[PDB]
Amino acid sequence: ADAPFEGRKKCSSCHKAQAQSWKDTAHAKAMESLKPNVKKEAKQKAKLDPAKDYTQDKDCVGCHVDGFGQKGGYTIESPKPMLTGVGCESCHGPGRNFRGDHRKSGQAFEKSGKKTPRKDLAKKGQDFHFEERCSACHLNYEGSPWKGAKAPYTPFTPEVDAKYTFKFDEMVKEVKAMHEHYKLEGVFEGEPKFKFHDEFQASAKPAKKGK
Ligand code: HEM
Ligand code: HEM
Ligand code: HEM
Ligand code: HEM
Repeated sequence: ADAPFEGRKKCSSCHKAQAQSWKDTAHAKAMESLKPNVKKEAKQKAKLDPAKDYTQDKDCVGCHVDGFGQKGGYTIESPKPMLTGVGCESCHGPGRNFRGDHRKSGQAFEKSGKKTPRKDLAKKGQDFHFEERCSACHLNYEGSPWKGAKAPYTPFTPEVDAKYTFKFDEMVKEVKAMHEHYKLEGVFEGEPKFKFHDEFQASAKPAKKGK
């Protein structure tokens, strides 16, 4: 299922709270890391040039940007800021086809209490899982548990430093890495439902910022 990427604009418009927490995460700042003389000591350890400008290097940008190599995604040729850094769609999926339902359903639910099955969103490409997406970026190195690893490889792996051992079940649970979770009224329900969804929502900060 391949809908085109559009970038963070509308997601952040309707989901300000999340986009507000997100803009502080490392993912949000991903392209910064590629600039010269930035994150120099970690670059040297991975044998990368701390003074080189990697921001247009095709062996790097694919993982610090939204949907590189995909319909509607980031291109080096013509950078689009709404698609730079790993944004909403890098985890939630290209949303050209599913945000449409986020609007309609929101209104249906507000007007008459109606709810929509996640199945419709998953059919239109929304991601409720999200491990394969993270893996393409984090476990793209020979010897990792992810099949289909091919150059360009993630230069930061356990061999460089143990902090880089990626464990989805632990890492999806770090709001400083993903983003803070806020309370849903539950306009969407049912399968495919994320395995930690009820847990995240059980402890979410109260909603805020309109709809
Ligand atoms: C291309 C040669 C390239 C560069 C340059 C680059 C740099 C870079 C930096 C400076 C970091 C931060 C490291 C730190 O410890 O602070 C970083 C982090 C990650 N990268 Fe990267 N990166 C380049 C290329 C790639 C490619 C091709 C991928 C995906 C296959 C990729 C992925 C990642 C991931 C994942 C991280 C996070 C590591 C972690 O904290 O677990 N990078 N990159
Ligand atoms: C981009 C700025 C972005 C938006 C917008 C966004 C929104 C969003 C919402 C509304 C939820 C549900 C409610 C909540 O606050 O928990 C949600 C949930 C998850 N997100 Fe997200 N999200 C954006 C970006 C990202 C990125 C880049 C990642 C991955 C690093 C990510 C991950 C997650 C995860 C995991 C959840 C939980 C899913 C669930 O409980 O069903 N989001 N996001
Ligand atoms: C999928 C839900 C997913 C998870 C989980 C995840 C986690 C994660 C962590 C914990 C970090 C470290 C953050 C920190 O130290 O503060 C991290 C860092 C990067 N990630 Fe990631 N990540 C997930 C998904 C993805 C995807 C799909 C990509 C590639 C488009 C990606 C890339 C990166 C990069 C790059 C970093 C480093 C940021 C920087 O300092 O440059 N992640 N991720
Ligand atoms: C942009 C492509 C975009 C993303 C990404 C996104 C994500 C998202 C998630 C993860 C949820 C939660 C679904 C679940 O319960 O598993 C969610 C929910 C709602 N969204 Fe959204 N959303 C994106 C875009 C938009 C846009 C542009 C709007 C507004 C026109 C919008 C609206 C909503 C509404 C309403 C919900 C339901 C809230 C509730 O409390 O149940 N989204 N979105």
